[PDB]
Amino acid sequence: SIRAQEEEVELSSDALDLLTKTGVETSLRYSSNLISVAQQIAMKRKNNTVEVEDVKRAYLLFLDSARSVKYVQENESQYIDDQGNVQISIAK
Amino acid sequence: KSLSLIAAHSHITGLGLDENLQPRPTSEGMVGQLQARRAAGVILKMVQNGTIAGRAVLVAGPPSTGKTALAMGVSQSLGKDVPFTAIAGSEIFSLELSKTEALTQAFRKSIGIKIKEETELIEGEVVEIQIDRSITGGHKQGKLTIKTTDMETIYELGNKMIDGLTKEKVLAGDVISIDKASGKITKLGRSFARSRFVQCPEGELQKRKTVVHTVSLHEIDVINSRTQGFLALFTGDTGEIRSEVRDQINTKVAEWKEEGKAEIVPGVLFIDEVHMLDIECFSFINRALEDEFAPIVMMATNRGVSKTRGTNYKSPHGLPLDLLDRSIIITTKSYNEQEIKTILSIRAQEEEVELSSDALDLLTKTGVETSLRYSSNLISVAQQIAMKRKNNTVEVEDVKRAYLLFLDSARSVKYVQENESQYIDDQGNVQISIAK
Amino acid sequence: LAGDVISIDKASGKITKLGRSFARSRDYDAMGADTRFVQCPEGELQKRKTVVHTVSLHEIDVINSRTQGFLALFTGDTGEIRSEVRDQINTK
Amino acid sequence: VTRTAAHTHIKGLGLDESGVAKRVEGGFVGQIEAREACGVIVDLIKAKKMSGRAILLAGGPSTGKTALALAISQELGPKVPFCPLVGSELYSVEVKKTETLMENFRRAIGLRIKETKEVYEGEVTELTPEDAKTISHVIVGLKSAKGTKTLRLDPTIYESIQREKVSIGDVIYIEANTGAVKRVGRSDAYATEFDLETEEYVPLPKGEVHKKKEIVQDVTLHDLDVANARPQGGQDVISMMGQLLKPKKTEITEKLRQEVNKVVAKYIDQGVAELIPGVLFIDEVNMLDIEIFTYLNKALESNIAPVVVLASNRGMTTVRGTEDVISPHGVPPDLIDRLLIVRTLPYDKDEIRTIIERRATVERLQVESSALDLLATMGTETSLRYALQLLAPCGILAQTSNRKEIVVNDVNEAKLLFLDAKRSTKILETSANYL
Amino acid sequence: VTRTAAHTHIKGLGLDESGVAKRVEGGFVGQIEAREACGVIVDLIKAKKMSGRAILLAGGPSTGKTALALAISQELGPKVPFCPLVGSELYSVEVKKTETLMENFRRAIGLRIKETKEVYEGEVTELTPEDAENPLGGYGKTISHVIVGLKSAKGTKTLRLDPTIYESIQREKVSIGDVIYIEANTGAVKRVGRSDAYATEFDLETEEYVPLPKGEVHKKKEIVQDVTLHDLDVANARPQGGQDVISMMGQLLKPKKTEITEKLRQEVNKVVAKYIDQGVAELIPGVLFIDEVNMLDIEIFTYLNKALESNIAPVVVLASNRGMTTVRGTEDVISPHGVPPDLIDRLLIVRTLPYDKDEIRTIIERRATVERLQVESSALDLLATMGTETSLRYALQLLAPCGILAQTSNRKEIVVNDVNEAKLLFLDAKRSTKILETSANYL
Amino acid sequence: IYIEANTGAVKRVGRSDAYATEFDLETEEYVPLPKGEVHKKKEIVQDVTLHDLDVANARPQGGQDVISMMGQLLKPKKTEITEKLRQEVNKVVAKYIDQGVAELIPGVLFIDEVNMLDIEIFTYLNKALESN
Amino acid sequence: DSPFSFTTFGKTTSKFTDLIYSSRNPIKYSLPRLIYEDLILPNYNNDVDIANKLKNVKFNIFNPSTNYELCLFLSKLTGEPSLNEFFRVSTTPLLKRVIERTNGPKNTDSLSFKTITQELLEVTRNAPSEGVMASLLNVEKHAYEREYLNCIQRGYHPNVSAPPVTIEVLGSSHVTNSINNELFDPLISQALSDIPAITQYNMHVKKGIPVEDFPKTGLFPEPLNKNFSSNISM
Ligand SMILES: Nc1ncnc2c1ncn2[C@@H]1O[C@H](COP(=O)(O)OP(=O)(O)O)[C@@H](O)[C@H]1O
Ligand SMILES: Nc1ncnc2c1ncn2[C@@H]1O[C@H](COP(=O)(O)OP(=O)(O)O)[C@@H](O)[C@H]1O
Ligand SMILES: Nc1ncnc2c1ncn2[C@@H]1O[C@H](COP(=O)(O)OP(=O)(O)O)[C@@H](O)[C@H]1O
Repeated sequence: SIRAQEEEVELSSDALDLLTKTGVETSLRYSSNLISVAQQIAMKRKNNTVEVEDVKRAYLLFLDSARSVKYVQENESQYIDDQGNVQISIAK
Repeated sequence: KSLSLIAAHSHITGLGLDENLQPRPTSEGMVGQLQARRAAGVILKMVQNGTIAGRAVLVAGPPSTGKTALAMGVSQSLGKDVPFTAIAGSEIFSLELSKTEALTQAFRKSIGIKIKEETELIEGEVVEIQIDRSITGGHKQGKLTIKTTDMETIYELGNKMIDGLTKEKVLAGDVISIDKASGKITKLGRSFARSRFVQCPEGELQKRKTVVHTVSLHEIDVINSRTQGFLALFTGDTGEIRSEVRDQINTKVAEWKEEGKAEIVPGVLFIDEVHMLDIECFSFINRALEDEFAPIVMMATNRGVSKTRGTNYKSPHGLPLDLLDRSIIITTKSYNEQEIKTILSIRAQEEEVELSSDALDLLTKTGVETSLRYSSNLISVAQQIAMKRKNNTVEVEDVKRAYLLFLDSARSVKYVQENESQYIDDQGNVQISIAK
Repeated sequence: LAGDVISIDKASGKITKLGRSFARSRDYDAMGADTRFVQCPEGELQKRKTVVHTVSLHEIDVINSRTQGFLALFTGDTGEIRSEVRDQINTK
Repeated sequence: VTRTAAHTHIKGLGLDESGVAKRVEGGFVGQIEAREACGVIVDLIKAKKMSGRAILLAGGPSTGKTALALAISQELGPKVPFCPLVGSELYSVEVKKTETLMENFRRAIGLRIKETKEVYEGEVTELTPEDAKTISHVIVGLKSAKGTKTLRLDPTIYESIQREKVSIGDVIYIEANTGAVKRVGRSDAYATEFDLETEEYVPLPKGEVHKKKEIVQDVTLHDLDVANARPQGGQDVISMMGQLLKPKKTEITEKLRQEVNKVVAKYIDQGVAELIPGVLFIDEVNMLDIEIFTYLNKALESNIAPVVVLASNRGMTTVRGTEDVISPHGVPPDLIDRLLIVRTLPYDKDEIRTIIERRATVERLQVESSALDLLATMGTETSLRYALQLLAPCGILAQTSNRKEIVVNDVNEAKLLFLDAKRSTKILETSANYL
Repeated sequence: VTRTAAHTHIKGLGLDESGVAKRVEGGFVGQIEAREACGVIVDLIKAKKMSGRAILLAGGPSTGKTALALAISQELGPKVPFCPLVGSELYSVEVKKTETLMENFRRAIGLRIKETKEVYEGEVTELTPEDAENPLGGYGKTISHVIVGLKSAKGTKTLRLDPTIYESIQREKVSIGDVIYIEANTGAVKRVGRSDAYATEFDLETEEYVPLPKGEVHKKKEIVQDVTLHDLDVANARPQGGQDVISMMGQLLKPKKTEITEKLRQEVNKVVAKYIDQGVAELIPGVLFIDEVNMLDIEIFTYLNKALESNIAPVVVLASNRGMTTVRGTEDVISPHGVPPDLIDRLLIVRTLPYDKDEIRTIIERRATVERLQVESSALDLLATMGTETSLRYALQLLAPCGILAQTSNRKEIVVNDVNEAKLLFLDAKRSTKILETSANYL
Repeated sequence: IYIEANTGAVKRVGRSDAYATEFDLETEEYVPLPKGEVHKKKEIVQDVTLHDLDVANARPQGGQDVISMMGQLLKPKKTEITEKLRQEVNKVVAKYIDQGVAELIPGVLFIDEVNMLDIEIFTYLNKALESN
Repeated sequence: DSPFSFTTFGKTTSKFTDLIYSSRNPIKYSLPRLIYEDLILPNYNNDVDIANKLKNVKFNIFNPSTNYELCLFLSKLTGEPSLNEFFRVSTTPLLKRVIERTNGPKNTDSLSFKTITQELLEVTRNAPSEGVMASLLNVEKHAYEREYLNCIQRGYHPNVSAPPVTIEVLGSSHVTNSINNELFDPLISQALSDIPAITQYNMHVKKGIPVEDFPKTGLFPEPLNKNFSSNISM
C-alpha cells in the first residue's frame, strides 16, 4: 500500500488482497513490480482504478522465478544446457 | 609494385569458373574441389551483388585440403577496390585493446565508402624561370614559362608561388605537377634532354581529373574520435573507440547515401583458424552479424569435435551450436593421386623447376603416401641438389637424396618412439650418457 | 571591458568574472566563445555572508598529492597516493 | 539499392489502440503474449516516471528475442535513446567492468536542448580595427549576392580572424552564437590579380548574409560526463593530429556525477532542457561474471537508472565466476527476484512457412508454392535459420540460369552444396583425421 | 689474449664443392647427414627466391643443434641478416606475442640502399639574424631570416636560412669560429667542432679541432646503407628526425612498442617496391632462428601457421629436444617435439644423432686445443671415458678447473691426479641426484 | 624580506602589517614584523628518512626542461628504484656520519597477518634480512 | 655515418642561395574533401560548433556563472585567488598548460600545505656546495662528474629517420593551413628554441618591450654530451 501510494497507483481492496496473496506465495518484489505493470494495463483500458482483472492479466503475462523454472524443466531439450546441447529443430 | 618472392598460394589467380558458375577441371591455378569452388563462386556473386549483408560462412575440412587456397582464390577474383581483411584467431588477444573492440575494428575495416571527387591539376615541362628580388626581399616578381608536347605558355606568379618554387627547387628541363588550390609542388623528374628520366606530358596543360576514393569505416571512426589523430591508423593505438562516435558515423553514412554523394561497397572478412577464439568472441559475433553495416564473414577451421576454449565441453568444429545455426558450411574433401600430380606440376611450373616424369610419379606416390605439403616442400630442395651436381633436370635419385636427408612426420614419430630414452618426455626425464 | 560582472573579496582578494551584463547584450553583435550573459545584480553592493564548507580527508590527500589535484578529484586518476602525505595530513 | 541483414522486416509490435496484436502485423508472425508484454513495457517506458525497472525475456534459440528488442526500439522511436549492447563488451582492458557498466547505464539517459543557429558569411569588404596596443572593436563589412551587411565585432573574435589569415577580398564564415571563424577562400573577382596563385577561388554565396535556423540538440548524460572528465585537458576545434600523450579512459568519480546532475537539474526547471530516459538493452546476459551481476543490483536501485532489458537462451546453467551455483537462464537468484520474465514459445510449420514467405518478399525474390513447401519442411526438419539463409543462394542459382523465379531444383542444389549443423556433425563423426 | 664461451671453435659447415661433408674439418665432428642438409638449406637461402620455408632440428640435449644454426650464420656471412631468438622472448608485458612474432619476422629481411645526400658544409664566418616588424603579434616567429657565411676549400657560400633551419642550427649551439655540417635531406645539423684556423690551447670545454673541409660547400655524395624492413616500420610508427614539433616531442618521450597495423606495412612494402624498381635497393632475405620452440604455446603456433604463408617471410629454423610432450597452452593432445601437427606438416625435420666414444674424445681434444690447454694422453682417455660415462657437457666444462689446478701446481700439463682432484671438487647431475635421494632434510 | 648569507637568494615572505590599510582592497598577505634582531644564527634539526632521500634524488629536481614540468603535472606513477641510487645515497650518508653531522636512527617496520603474503615475497624477505 | 633519410625533399639535379625546409614523408594518406568538409569544419548543415559550445561552455561544471558554490569550495581547497582558473585549466590542452606555467602566489588560509618532500626539494635550489642538504640532494650530478660521463662517446645511432606521415587533401587550402599550424606551431616551436641575443637587445632596449612579455623559450632538455646531440657521426 505504501509503495503504490508512493508510485501514485489507485487500487481496489480486492486487487490489493490478491497482490498480498501473490506476495505471500511469491516474493514481495514480484508484487512490487506487478503493481506498476498492472497500472499501465489499467490505463490501457481507459480506466483510472486498478481492478482484479488487470492484476490477473499482468500475472498471466509476466512470470516469477518458480513458473519459469517449471516451464524450463518441462522443456529442457529446447534450452542450451551446461554441456552446449540443444534440440533446435521442432521435428525429430 | 607489391613485392613478393614466391608464396604458398601465389599460383592461385582466382576461381576457375565459367559464365554459368561451373568449375573447370583446371583453370587459374586451381584443380579439384568442384563443389567447394562452386560454393565459393556463389559467395563471390553474393558479395558482388551486395544487396544483402551479415552472412557467415564456415569452411571446414581435413588439414592441407584447399581451405586457405579457396580463400585466396576468392580474394584474388574479388580484385581491387573491395576491402578484404585476412586475420587469424590469435590476433585479437591484445593487451591494449579488448577482444570485442578488436572484433569491431576488424568488422568495420571490411566496409568501404566509394567517393568520387575532381581536382584540376597543371602538369607540364618547365622551360625557363625568371626571379627578380629586392634588397630586403619584400616584393618579388617572376615569370614562369611552361609547356607540353602540344602547347606553350608563360605565367605571371605571385610571391607565394615564388616562395613555394624556391622551396623544392624547380630548374629548367623539369617536369612539374602544380596544384593551384593547395600550392603543392611535385617533381615528377627530368624530361628527355641529354644535353630520373620521364616523358613530357601531352594534351592540355590545365587538366581536370576525377579520382575514385575508397575509405573504410574504421578510418572515419579513428578520425572522428577527437582524442587521437590519423596517426593511430599507422601506429595502431586507436585505444577503445567509443560507441556514440560510431553512432554518428553510422547516421552520417546513411545521410551521405541518401543524397547520392557516396556509395557503400561491402567486403569480405576472413578469420582463419576461427577455433582459437574464445567463447566471449563468438557471443559478440552472433549479435554483430545482424547489423546493417556488417560484411560477409568467411571462417575456416579443421578441428573435429574439440573442446571450445573458455568452456569445459566439446563442440563440433570447436564452435557452439548457436553460432553454427547462423552459418552455412562448405565441406572440402581429400585429394586423389591425379589431383596431387596436377598440383605438384603446377607448383613445379610456378617455382621454375624442371622435372623428370619418373621423379614426378615418385613425388606423387610419396604425396599420396605421406602428405601433400611434404611433396610440395621437397620439390624445392631437390632442385638445389640438382644444381649442386650441375644439371638442370631433376631426376629420381635427386628426389631420393632429399627424401633421405629431409624427414616427414610419421617416420620421425617412429624414431621418437624407438629412441625415446634419449629425449625429454612429458615428465622431464632424459638419459644423456651412452654407457650403462 | 567596462561592463563585465565581477565580484571582489576584501579579506582575501578573491577575483572572478561572472560574465557580461544584459544591458550590453545588444552591443557587440556576436558575443564569441569565452563570454556569458548574466543579470546585473540588485540590492546592496556590500554583502556579508557566512558559508560552511565540509571537506573529506580524501579530498585533501588528492589535492596535495599533485600540483593540480582537482582534475584528479573529478577524473579519478589518483594513482595510489603514498603514506607520508597521509600521516602529515593526519598530524595537521 | 537496399540492404537487409536478418532484420528490417520488423517495423513494430503490430498492436492496435486496445493493446491486442493481430496475427500477422508489423512483420511479426505469431508470438502474441510476448508482444503484449513488450507493448506494455513500451507504454511503461513512454510514461516517463520510473527508474530501475527490469525485464528479462527468455526462450529457446531462434525464437525472436532480438526481434522483440528491435521492435521495442522501433515502436519507441528515434528520439528516445536506445543502447544496444552485448554482455561480452563489458570486459575491457583499460578500466574495470563496473565502470563500463555505469557508463552504459548513463548512456541511456538523454536530453533535448532547444538551440538556434545564426550564420554570417560572404565577401569581406572592410577590416577596420580601432583601439581604445590593445584594440577596442573591429568593424567588418560582409557582402553576398543579395546585398551587403556591416557588423561590429569584439577583439576576441578579431584574434581568430587574424589566426585565419583573413584579408580584404576573402569569403569567411561567422557563427555569431559560438564564435567560430572559418575561411573559405578568395573571391572569384580577385582571380585575375595573378596568372598563377596558390589560393583557391570560390564564387559569392548566392543567399543572404544572415540566416536563421532552429535546431534541436540531443545529448546523453554520458557525453556530459566525458566532457568534464578529460584527464589531459580540453582540445581545440580543429585537431587533425592528436595529442602527444594518449588519453585512456579513467573511472569517473561519483562527485562529478553529482555536479552534472546538479547542472542538468538547474537547467531543466528553466524550460531549456527536456529529460528523456531510454533503454539499455543487453543481449546474451548469461555471459556476465558474478561481480557484474552484483553491481547490477546496486546500479538498478539508483534514481536515474534506465529501464534495462536482458535476454538469455540457457537453462539450468552455472553462472560464470562460480563453481556450484545452478540458476535459471544464467541469472543468479538475487537478481532474478527483481526481474520480470517473459517467455518465448517456439513455432510450428505454418508460421515458419509464413516467415519464409515474408522474408522472401523483402528480398525481392519470387518462389513457387512447391519450393515453398520444401523450404518449410527443410526449416522444420533442420532449423529455421537454415531455411532463412538458403534464400539468397537459391536466388543466385536461379539468376544463373536466366530465371527470376525459384524452382525446386535450385533448392536441391543449394541443399547439396551448403550443409547445416547436423550433416556436418555426421560427416565429422564418420571421419579419420580431423574431418 | 682472446675470449671464448662454449662456441667459436665452429667456423662453418665445412663442405666440399659438391656438398659432401668431411669427417673432421671446421670444428665439426660427425653429423654428416645433418651438415649436408644444412649445406642444402644454406644454398637455398643463398638462392634468394624462396619465402616461407621452414625446418625443425630434432635431437636430444648436447647433440649439436644450435651449433648447426651458428654454422649456418657463419656460412652465410655477416651480410645476410641473422636473428637469434629464444621461445621465451615472445612473451612481452608491453605488447602481445602476435606483434612480437611479426616484429621478429620483419626484423629478418635485409635491404641495401644507395642514397644521395645534399650536403652544405664549411666554416661559419658570420651570424647575422634579422628581426620581424611585429614580433609580439602572437602568430609568426620572432625572426624572419638568418644569414650564414660558409667557407670551405676553394669556395665561400652565403646562405639565407629559414627559421626552421635556424632552430636546428641553434639547438647544437653553433657560433662564429666553428665547423658545421648541414644535411639537407632532413635538416639534421652536425657541429663538427672548432676550426684550427684560430687558436687551440685557449679553450676550457674539452673540444676537438677539425681542419677546413675539402671540396666545395655544396655537395652531392653517395652513401651505401644496410637496412631492414623493421627499422622502416618502427621509424614510421614513431616519427623522429624531422624539424616539426612532433619530431622533437617524439625524441623526448619514452619509447614503447606498439601494435603495428597492416596498412603501414603495405605502404612500406610499396615504397620498398618503388625503390627496388628504380635500381637502387636490392632485397636480402635472411634466416630467423628460434631455439626451444617447445616453449611456444598454441596461439603463437596458430599465428605462425598464417605467418609462414606470407609472401615476405624469411627462412625460419626451429629446434627442440622433446620426444612425446604435450603442447603448452593445451590440456590433453600430445604431438612430437611439442609442435602441433598442423605446423609439423609444413616443416622439413632434420634428425640429429648422438656420438660415440672417439667422437667425444676428439671433441674434447679440439676444445682443449681452442682454450690453449695441454692434456696428457692418459688424462684425455680418462676425460673421454668420463664423457661416455656421464655427459659430453660435464667433461667439456671440467677442463678449465684442470687448467687452474695445473697452473696452481706450477705445471703446464694436465695429469690424471689433477683430473681426480677436479672429480672430487665438482659434482655432476647423477651424483647430485643420488645425494638428493639419500638425503636427510632435502639436502 | 629574507636573506641567507652564503647563498644570497632573496625571497619575499610578505608585506608588513603597518602597510595594510592604504588601499580598500588588497590581495597580498601581511606577515608582521619578525621577532628578534636582523641577524641571528639558528641551529635547526631536521628528521628525514632514507626513503625520502631516495624519492627526492630519484625524481628530477626543479629544472627548465619540458619533461620535468610535464611529469610534475602528471600522475605520480611509482617506479622501480635501482640498487645504484640506494648505494650512492648510503655512501654519501655514511660519509656524513663520518663527518659527524648526521645521526642514523633505525626503526621498526611492522607487518601483521603475514599469512596473506605468498612465497615470493617470503623469499625476497629471506634475501633482504641479510642486508647491512 | 648517418641514419637513412626516409624522406623526399627538393634536390638539385646538377648573391646568396636560399635553402627552405621541404622534407616530406614518402607515405601519403590521401583523404577526400567530403569527410573534412562535412565532419570536421562546421557549416550551415552540421552542428559541430553548437555541440562544442554546449559540451564545453554551457554544461561545464566549472562555470562560475552556474556553479559558484563549487568554485568557492575549490578555491578554499586550493587557495588560488582566481575563480576562473579552473575554467582555464579544463579547456586548454596539456602543453599549453605546461609552457606558460607561472609561479603565482597562493593565500595562507588554505589546505594545500608544504609537503616535507617538497620542502626538501625547495631547500636546495640556490644552496651552494659543501652544504649538508645540498650534498644529500645532489647524488646524480655527483655520479655524473665522477664517472667521467661528459666526455664519453656515442655508440648507438638510429638506422632510419623519417618525418611524420603527410596527409594530403586535393582541392582545399584550409587543410594545408591547419596542417602547417599543427606541425609548425610557433608557440611550441618558440618554447623548443631560444631567441638570439642581438634580437633580444632589439626587443628590450630598441623597442621597449619588457622582459616578462617575452614568449617562453629554452624548454628543450640538454643532451648528455656534445656527441649525443646529433645522429650524424664524422
Ligand atoms: N585446389 C587446389 N589447387 C592448387 N593448390 C592447392 C589446392 N588445394 C590445396 N592446394 C595446396 O595445398 C596446400 C595447403 O592448402 P591450404 O588450404 O593452405 O591448407 P589447409 O587446407 O590446411 O588450410 C597449399 O600450399 C596449396 O598450394
Ligand atoms: N514472430 C516472428 N515473426 C517474424 N520473424 C521472426 C519471428 N520470430 C523470430 N523471427 C526471425 O527469426 C530470427 C531469430 O533470430 P534471433 O531473434 O536473433 O534469435 P534469438 O531469439 O535466439 O536471439 C530473427 O532474425 C527474426 O527475424
Ligand atoms: N659436431 C660437433 N663438433 C664439435 N662440437 C660439438 C658438435 N656438436 C655439439 N658440439 C658441442 O656440444 C655443445 C652443445 O651443442 P648445442 O647445439 O649448442 O646445444 P644442443 O646440442 O644441446 O642443442 C656445444 O657447446 C658444442 O661445443
